[PDB]
Amino acid sequence: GSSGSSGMVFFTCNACGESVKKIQVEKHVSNCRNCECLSCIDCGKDFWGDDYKSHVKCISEGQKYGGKGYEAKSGPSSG
Ligand SMILES: [Zn+2]
Ligand SMILES: [Zn+2]
Repeated sequence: GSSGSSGMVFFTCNACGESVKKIQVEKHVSNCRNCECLSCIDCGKDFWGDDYKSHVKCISEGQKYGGKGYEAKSGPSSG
């Protein structure tokens, strides 16, 4: 990313499939009017609707521990 230095929260548009940053979201949405949910690759979390907003950092998240359980991921939208 053409920026002074690296170190920001990135996201993955589940609408088309592009690497959209936190601040980029605003811009992206402009073109992509199909962005419903977003995911953070930095740590790995799902943010439906306007949830990603709250997500400002990836610290204090016990994600590493766990994960295992079931391979299958795809499922009913209603989660
Ligand atoms: Zn998109
Ligand atoms: Zn994150």
